[PDB]
Amino acid sequence: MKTYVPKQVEPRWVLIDAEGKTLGRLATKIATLLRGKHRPDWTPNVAMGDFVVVVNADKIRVTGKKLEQKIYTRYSGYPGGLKKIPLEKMLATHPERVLEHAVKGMLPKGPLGRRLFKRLKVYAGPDHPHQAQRPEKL
Amino acid sequence: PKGVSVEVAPGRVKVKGPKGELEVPVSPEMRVVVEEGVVRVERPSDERRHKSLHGLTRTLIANAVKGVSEGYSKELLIKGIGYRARLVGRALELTVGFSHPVVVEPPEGITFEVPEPTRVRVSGIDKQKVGQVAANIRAIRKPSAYHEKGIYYAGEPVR
Amino acid sequence: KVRASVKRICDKCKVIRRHGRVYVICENPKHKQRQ
Amino acid sequence: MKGILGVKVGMTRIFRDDRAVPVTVILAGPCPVVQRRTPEKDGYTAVQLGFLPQNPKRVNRPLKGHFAKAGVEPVRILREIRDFNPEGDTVTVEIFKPGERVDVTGTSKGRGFAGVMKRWNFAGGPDSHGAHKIHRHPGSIGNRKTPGRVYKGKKMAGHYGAERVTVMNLEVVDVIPEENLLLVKGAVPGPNGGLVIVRETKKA
RNA sequence: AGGUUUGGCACCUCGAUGUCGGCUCGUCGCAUCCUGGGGCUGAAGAAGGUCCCAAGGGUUGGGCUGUUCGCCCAUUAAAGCG
RNA sequence: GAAGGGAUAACCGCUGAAAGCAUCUAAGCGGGAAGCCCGCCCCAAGAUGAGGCCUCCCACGGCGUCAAGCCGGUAAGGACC
Repeated sequence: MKTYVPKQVEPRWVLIDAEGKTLGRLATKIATLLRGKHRPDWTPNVAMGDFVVVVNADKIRVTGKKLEQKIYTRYSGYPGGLKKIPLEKMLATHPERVLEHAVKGMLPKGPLGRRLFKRLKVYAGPDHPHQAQRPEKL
Repeated sequence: PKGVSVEVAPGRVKVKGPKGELEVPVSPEMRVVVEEGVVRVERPSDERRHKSLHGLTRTLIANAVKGVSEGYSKELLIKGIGYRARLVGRALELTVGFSHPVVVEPPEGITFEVPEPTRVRVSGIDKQKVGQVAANIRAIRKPSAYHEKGIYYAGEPVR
Repeated sequence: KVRASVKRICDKCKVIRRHGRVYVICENPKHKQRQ
Repeated sequence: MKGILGVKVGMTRIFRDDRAVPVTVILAGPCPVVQRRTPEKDGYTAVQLGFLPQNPKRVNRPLKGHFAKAGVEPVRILREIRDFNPEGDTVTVEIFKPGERVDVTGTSKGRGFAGVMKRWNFAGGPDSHGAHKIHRHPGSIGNRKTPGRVYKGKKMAGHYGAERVTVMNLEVVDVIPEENLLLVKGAVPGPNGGLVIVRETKKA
């Protein structure tokens, strides 16, 4: 008989930004990071993983054209309208989300993935006025 | 083109001359600069993509040249009743049937010349400035109202 | 100003293909079409 | 955006040349400005005016008298004026010259639990012929299986009244800086003796 | 192509899914009846004809019939179809 | 009801190859709708991402394994009636 359990770790954050990347192609890696999928002391039920921080938001490439080609229905008020929003908008009118959303649909659906999304901390920087230990990853 | 000063950068070109310097942004491809007592342009593949993107610049730059080397022109016409214009400084106010005379804003870098009440020309260094200023004009009056009325270029009308 | 099986009324009726619509037309507004 | 708290007081009419005008008498009063909020500070950029004078120290902890105007905090409370910022020392009233257009705001009279067709001027139902119990009634409210529910907005009987109302472009007739008053075009929400806040039209 | 007509089939429901029409309350579609744009014209002008964008908002009151529908009366920017 | 900003549909164009000519298009750029986005009005921080500002009230008195999981009075204020 065996067992393989980890005690109370210590959230080892990460500061990051590759605005030269394609969100998604990036987001994944971020998500992968979020939940401790890289750190070999796994426990899908625990909630241990990097406290990922992304700076210098946007500036993100995005392959082919999403000049209103990428729509964000996401919003369905309730009476008769399902308000749609193209990329351009979010970029101009407060971006960040752009990447945020990309991360949500990569993190699991439970109160955990919900909790994990609480880790991610993206800003439209550069500048992450919120850290005491940014371990910028490459 | 002795009066020309062809400056080269990554994917843009600053052409200086007796008239002025202009930005001719182009593709980061070719690294085509100034080879000899003149300017040249090359290409990589033979892809309909490049050929098309190529030559396009061959002309492009070539205009920054001729542009500084005294590039103006843009003539117009009229015909009819109160179809004429009185140059108000750097801009004009041509009237044409409209119950309210038209004051055409004076564009920067572009000069408006009123030779007469009839004929008229737009002077300036560019194209995107001049041609775009073909709209600023012809857009006032049409053509084929079984002719006469309206302003024209220098070309010829059709019954 | 059209929709199908065209051979180009007159040569003037040059096929003007822009944006996405394939609208060929001559100088003549009678020889004008739009797919 | 010229602020100025005030109170509806009633209304009558006056004349001009030879035509009668419906005027509602607002009573704005000197408004001891008691606060500002620069973008460096709070972020908006407004003015915390004050109203009803007298107040037997019922000010307790929020004495906020760190502004001379204090004059005994006007219990008629304070309410900003989004983008206003005059010479901080009582907003006069002579702020408005005749012929100007304001955008009065007040509280609609509380009509309680209003019934549809009063709350929505609904049709109701034959007072004869057909049935007799569904007279005032909203009739149907949906469809069948699909969608199988009531829309998230259907109008229904409900609390109607006592709310934030904003009538616009009211022409400012006369202005009695003397007894401190203000006249306009009747259409001003709320019962007499109401917290009304006069602004400046947005016709321009 | 669409699933608005008329039909075909007989898969759920016969220990029950009340079935025309009106009223009330509507909400959605565009294949647009008005009102916004635009290209053609065998478009001089004023009218029109046709096709293309485009539903934000409109889309009347009566006579006759249980009528839906229609036909009339009187209007209308229009008196849209589903 | 709107003014006015911005971005577009059809469509109208400037420059311009590929294709020595020519084209609104491919790289580029302008104007274009009762429509779209922002403006006007109203709700709104249960926006657990629980915001901001202004002014107040101020110390453990005593109990294990020590931050209460336990009480005994408060303060500013708050309810009761």
